[PDB]
Amino acid sequence: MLQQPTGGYTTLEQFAFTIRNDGTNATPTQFLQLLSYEATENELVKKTIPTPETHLPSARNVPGNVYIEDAITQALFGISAQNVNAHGYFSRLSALALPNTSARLGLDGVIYNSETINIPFYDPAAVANFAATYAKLGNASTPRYRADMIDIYAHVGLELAGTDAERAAGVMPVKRAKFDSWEGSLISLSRDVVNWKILAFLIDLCSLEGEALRAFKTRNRDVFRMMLFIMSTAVAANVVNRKVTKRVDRVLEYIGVNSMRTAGRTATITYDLSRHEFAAKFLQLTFTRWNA
Amino acid sequence: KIATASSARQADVEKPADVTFTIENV
Amino acid sequence: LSDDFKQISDPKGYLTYSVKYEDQFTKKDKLRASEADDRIVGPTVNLFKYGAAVVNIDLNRDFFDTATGIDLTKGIPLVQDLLVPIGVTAGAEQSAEYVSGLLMVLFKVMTDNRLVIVGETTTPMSNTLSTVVNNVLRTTYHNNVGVNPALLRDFTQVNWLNRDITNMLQQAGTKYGLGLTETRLDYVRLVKTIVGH
Amino acid sequence: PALLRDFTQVNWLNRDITNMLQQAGTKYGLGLTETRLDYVRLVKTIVGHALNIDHFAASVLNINLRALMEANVTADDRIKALQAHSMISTQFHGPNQG
Amino acid sequence: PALLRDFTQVNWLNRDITNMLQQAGTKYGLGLTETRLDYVRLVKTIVGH
Amino acid sequence: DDLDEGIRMTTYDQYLSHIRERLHITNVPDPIYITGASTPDQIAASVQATHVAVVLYQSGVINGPASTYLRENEVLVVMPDYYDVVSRFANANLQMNNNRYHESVLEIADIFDQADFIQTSDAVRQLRALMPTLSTSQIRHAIERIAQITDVDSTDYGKLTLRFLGTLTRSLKMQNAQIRRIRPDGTVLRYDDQIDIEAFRWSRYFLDELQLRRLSVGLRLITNPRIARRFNGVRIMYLTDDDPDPDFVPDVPEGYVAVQYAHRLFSSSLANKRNRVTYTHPPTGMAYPSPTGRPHVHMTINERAGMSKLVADNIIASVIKSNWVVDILDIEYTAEVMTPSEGYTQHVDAESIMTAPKGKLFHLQFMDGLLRPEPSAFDPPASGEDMRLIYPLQPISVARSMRAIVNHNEVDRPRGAVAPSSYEMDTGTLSRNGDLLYSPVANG
Amino acid sequence: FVPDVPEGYVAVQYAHRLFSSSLANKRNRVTYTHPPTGMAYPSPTGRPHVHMTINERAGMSKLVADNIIASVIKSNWVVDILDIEYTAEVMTPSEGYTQHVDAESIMTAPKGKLFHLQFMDGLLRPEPSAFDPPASGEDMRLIYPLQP
Amino acid sequence: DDVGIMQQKKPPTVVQSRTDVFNEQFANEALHPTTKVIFNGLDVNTEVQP
Repeated sequence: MLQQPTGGYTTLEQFAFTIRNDGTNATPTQFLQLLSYEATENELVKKTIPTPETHLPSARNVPGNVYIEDAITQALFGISAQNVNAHGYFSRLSALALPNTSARLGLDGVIYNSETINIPFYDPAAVANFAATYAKLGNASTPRYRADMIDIYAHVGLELAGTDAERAAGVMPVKRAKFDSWEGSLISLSRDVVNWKILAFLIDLCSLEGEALRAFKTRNRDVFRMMLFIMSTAVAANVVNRKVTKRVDRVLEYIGVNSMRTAGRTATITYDLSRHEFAAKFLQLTFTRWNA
Repeated sequence: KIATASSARQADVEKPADVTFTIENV
Repeated sequence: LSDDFKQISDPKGYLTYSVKYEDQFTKKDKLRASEADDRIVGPTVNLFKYGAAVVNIDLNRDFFDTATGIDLTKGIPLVQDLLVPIGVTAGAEQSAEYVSGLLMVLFKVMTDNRLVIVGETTTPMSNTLSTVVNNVLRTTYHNNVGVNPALLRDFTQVNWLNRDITNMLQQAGTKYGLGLTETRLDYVRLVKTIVGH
Repeated sequence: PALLRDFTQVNWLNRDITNMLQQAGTKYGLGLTETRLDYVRLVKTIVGHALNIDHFAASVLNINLRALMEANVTADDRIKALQAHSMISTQFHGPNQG
Repeated sequence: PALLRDFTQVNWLNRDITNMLQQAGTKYGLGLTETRLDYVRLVKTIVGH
Repeated sequence: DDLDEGIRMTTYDQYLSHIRERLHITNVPDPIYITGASTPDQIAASVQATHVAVVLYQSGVINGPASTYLRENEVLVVMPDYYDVVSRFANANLQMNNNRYHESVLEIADIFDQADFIQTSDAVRQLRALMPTLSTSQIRHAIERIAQITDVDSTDYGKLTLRFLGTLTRSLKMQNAQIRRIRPDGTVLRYDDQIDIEAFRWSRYFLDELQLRRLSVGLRLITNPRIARRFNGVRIMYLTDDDPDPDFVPDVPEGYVAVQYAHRLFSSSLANKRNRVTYTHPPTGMAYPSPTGRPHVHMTINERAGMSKLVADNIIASVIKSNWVVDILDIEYTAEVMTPSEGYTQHVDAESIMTAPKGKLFHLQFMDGLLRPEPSAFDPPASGEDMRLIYPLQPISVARSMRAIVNHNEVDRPRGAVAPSSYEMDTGTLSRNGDLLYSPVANG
Repeated sequence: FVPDVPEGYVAVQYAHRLFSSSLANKRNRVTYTHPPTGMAYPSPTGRPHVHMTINERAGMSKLVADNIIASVIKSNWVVDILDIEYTAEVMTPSEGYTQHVDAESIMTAPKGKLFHLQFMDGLLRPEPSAFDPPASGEDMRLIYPLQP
Repeated sequence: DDVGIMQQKKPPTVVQSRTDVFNEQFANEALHPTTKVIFNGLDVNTEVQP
C-alpha cells in the first residue's frame, strides 16, 4: 500500500503527467501556452450542473481483474474506444466504495479482488472516496441518469479557454482555438493523455479536503485542462489546418460547443454516442467535484 | 466472405512408456 | 510383479485449455520464429492464436472419458444412472447428473495410478532459441510440450497480452520454467534414476 | 548498400559502409517506424515504413497520403452535390453527415 | 385434497387448504413412514405407508 | 464481533459421528459435561486432558467467566439441540442472541493435533451437501453403478443368500463405520490395543493410504470454482442488448419493489367485461388486471411448480410491459459462452423457462460480443432495437482464463480483455516433502 | 374516445433535422435529438415522453417512421399526424373488425390518400361469466381520432 | 476497433407489424436478443454513391 502524500498522489513523480510537443516531453501547462483563441459572435453561459444521482451500480461480484484506469482513459481519450458503458467494471468500482472491501486499486489502475501483497496499491479510504463518486460513471447509459451532453461543455470551455475574468463572470464568447502544430498533433496529444495515470488525479480530487484540495486544484488545473482539451477536440464541430509562413496552425472550432459529431475523422479522436454519454457523465461528476 | 468461428483444445498424447533396450550410463 | 501402476510418457492432465476463435481477425504481419523456438512455443502460439475470443479451463475430456461414464460436452461433468429415482426412469438432462459427474471425477482421480516415465526430449543449443525462451528452458524438455500462456511472451502479436504476461513473469513472485529441473529426488534410483520435469 | 554491411565479402566496401553508418550524421533503418501520423485513421490506420526507395518517390507518395488525409470529404458533401442535382425539395437520408 | 395445495388454480381452496395444513392439529403425509427390520436377518419386515 | 469470533458450538449428533470415536481411539478421558457451576479452570483441565478443546453441555445456565473462557480459547461446546441456546448462557452484556450466530464447517483437523486419524476435509461435506438425500436403495444403486463403471461384479454384495428365505438385501449404508469387537450380548466394545489388532483401530474409510492421498487432490479439484459450472437462477428483464460481457447481470433500478411470488398474488377478476388475471401489489394492496400499468416489481420466484400458464404468461407480459424484473431461482443451467460469429444455436422461449420441470438442467447460451468489429460508417441505420430477456444471477465465466486475444488499435487493450492469471505460470518448486509450491512472493 | 396526452409530455414539432443516423455502440442507430435538452437518444427505448406533431409526412425517412412508431411503443410517445384524412366506421361488437390499417401505411401513404379506420362501440359487448377462467392476451389500440 | 469487412452474423429479425388494433401476447417470446422491427420495407437506402 502507498500512503497518500498530504499533497495527494499527484505530488509523487511516479504519477507526473506529461505530453510530447512535436515529439519532445513537456508539461501540459506549456502546451496550453501555445493555445490561442479567436472569439466569435456566440456566447457560452454556464448553467448550473445538475447534482449527480445518489444511486450506485450494485456492487456485484465479477470474475477477473478490472483495468479501470485504462477503461476511463480509453473512454475519454482513446481512439475508437469500445464497450465504454459495459457495466461490470463499474460494479467493481462500486465494490471499492464499500467500507471494508477486500478489493484493491493497484497503482497500475487494475482492480484486484484478492489482497495481493506483491502489487502496490492506493490507500483504501482514498479509493473508497474516489469510487464513491466515480462508480456513477457506471450509470452513464441508463436513461434515468444520462448527463446533459450539451450544456456541460460550456464549463469545459470556461475551464479551458476562459480568462480569469470570464471564469469569474461565468460567460465567455464561443471560441476558435489554434496552435502552431505538427502532423497529427491532436491524435498524438490524445495518445499522450490516454497514457496518463489519471486515477491518482481523481483519487486526489476526491480524498483531499480543505487547503490541500485547493492547492491540488491550482497545481493540477493545467492537467485537467489538457483532458478537457482532448475531449473538446473530440467534440469540436470542425478541425482544420491553416498554412501561414511555412507553419501549419491547427484550428478547432469551437471550444465549449459539443457538436454531437460521431463519425470518425482524421484530425482528432471521436465519440460514438456511448462515448458521449460517458464523457458527459464524467464531466458531470468531475466538475461537480472541481467546483466545490 | 462470411465471418466464422471455430474452436480448439489441446490434444492428449499420453502413450504407455516406450520399452528401450539402450542405456545411458555405465 | 504386481501391476500397481500405469507407466506412461507425456502425461495428460485433469484440466486443459479450450479455446474459441473468431476467424475474421488475423494479424497482417507474419511472425518468423526459429524452428527451435517453434518446436517449444509452437503448440501454445497455435492455440492462443490471434483472434481467440475466449480461453476456458475445462476438465480434460480425454482423461475423464466416456469409459468413466462422464460426459463433458457442456460446462460440467455429467454421469447418467448414478443418483436416480427408484421405480421410474430418470429424466433426461437431470441436474443430479452433475453431482454424479463430480463423484465420478473424484473417484477417477482417486484411482489414477499413473507413473510418469520421461518421453522423447530435445536439448536445444542456447543459440538456436530466442533468449526469452531460453531463460525458461532448462536444458531438456519433452518434445510434446503442452501449452502455457507464459510461452506467449515475445511471441503473441497481441501487444497488451505480451505486456501483461511480461509483467507477471517479471514479478519476483512468479517464475515460469520448462524442462528438466533440479529435484530433491535427483540421483535417487528405482531401477532407473528419478528426475524432475 | 547499407545492407551490405558485414555481408559483402569485399573488405574495403564493408569498412567504408561501416564508417558511414557509424557516423552520427547517418542512420540506416528499415521497416515499420514511429511516424507522427501513427494512429491517425482514414478507414484504416496510417503507419510509416522505412522503405528502400528513392526520396523523390517517397516524397510524392507521402504527399499523396497527406493529401488524402487532409481532404475531410464527408457524406454531407456528396449529399449536397446530389441535392444540387435534384428537384428542388428532394430529401436525402442515410449516412451520418460526418 | 391435501395434495391440491399450491396446485389448484382455485384461490380460496388453496388458501383454505393451506390454512388447515398449517394448523398444529393436522398434518398430511404420503408415507413410507415406519420401517421395522428383523432382529437377526437385519432386513426390513413391516413398513408403514 | 467477527463472524469467526464468538462461542463455537456443535450439535451432539455431529460430536457422535465425528469427534467421539476419535477421542475413544486416542485413549483420553471423555470430555466433561458443563453444568451451570463450571469454573474455567475445570474446563481447562478437561481440555488439556482430552487434548481436544471440547466440552459437552449438560444442564443449567452457564456462568460468564466460563463463557469468556470458552470464547477466548475457542472451545467447542456440544449441545443436545439448538433450541433456546441463549437461555443456556448468562448474559452480563445481553449481546448474545438466538438469531445471532454463524453456521460454518469446522474441519476435524482444526481440533485434533493427531494427523493419523484425519483423512479428509470440508470438501466432502460440501460435496455431500450437493447430493439429494438418498434412500438406502438409491445408495445401493449408486454403488452398483460405480461398480458397473469400474467393471466389478458386485452381484450379491450386501445381500444374504438363504436357501429357504431367498435373497434379502441389507442396507449398504455404513458411513463412518469402524471395525469393533462385540461382547457376546451383541453390544459394541471400545477398541482395545491389548486384544484388538492395530489395523482395526481407525478404519480410514476402508481406503488404501495412496487412495486417500489422491482423494485429497481430487477433493481440491472438485471444489475448485472453475469446475463449478452449473449455475442457479435467471433474472428476466426486458432490456436492450448493450453489454458484451456474458456475465452481465442487470441491476434492479432504484424505484423497484421486491415481491416474493406466491399463488395468492394472482387472481381471476372482472375488468372491463373480461376475466383478467389481476395481480395485487402486496404493499399498496392495489389490484392490477392489465400487465400494463403495474408498479415496478422485482419479483422472486423460488419455485414455479404450481404456476398456471396464465399467470406465467402474465408475469412475462409484466416484465415486458410494466418493466418487471423477475428472478427465477428454481432454474439450474449449464451455460455455453458463444462468440459472435457462431450466433445462438439454441433457443429458449419464455414459456419453456417458466414451465420446465424442476430439477432438469437448462442449457443457456451467452454471447461474448466483445469481439464484434465496428460497423461501416455507411451501413444503414437500425430503426429497430435488439432486445434481451434472460440473464444470469451469478458470474458465468468462471472457467475463463483469457479473453479477446486481439489488439484494440495496435497497442491498446480491448475493454474486457482478460490476461491469464500469474498463477497459471508460476511453476515454483517441490516442497521439502514433495508437495507443489508456488514461488515465494516476497523474498523472505 | 381521444386519449388525453399524459401530463409531463413535451410538445415537439417533427422536423427532418431531429433524426439522423449516428454511431452508438457498434451500430448506426436512427438517433433522435430532443429539441429542449438537445440530447441524442440512439434508441427508441429510453426517450423522453414526447408529444410529437407531424404536420406533414412528406420527405420523412421510412427508417425514421419506423423509429417514431417504435418510440410510440417503447418510449410511450404520443405522435399526432395531422396530414392524414380518413373515413370512419363504427362496428358493433358482434360484427367485429373487418379491416385493419397498418401504422406503416399511415406513415408512408401520400397525402390525399383516404384511410378507412374502423372503431368498436363496445357498449353492448357481452360480460364474461363469473366463473370462467381468465384468458391470456390484451387488446390494444394504436391509432386514434383527434376529433369526435 | 476496425470495421468488419466479412458479412457479420446478426440476431434474428422479427417484424412486428402493428396495426390500428391488435391483441398483444408474449407467450413463447424469445429470450435471446432479437431485432423487432415495425415496417416490412427497410431496404430504403438504394442509391449507391460511387
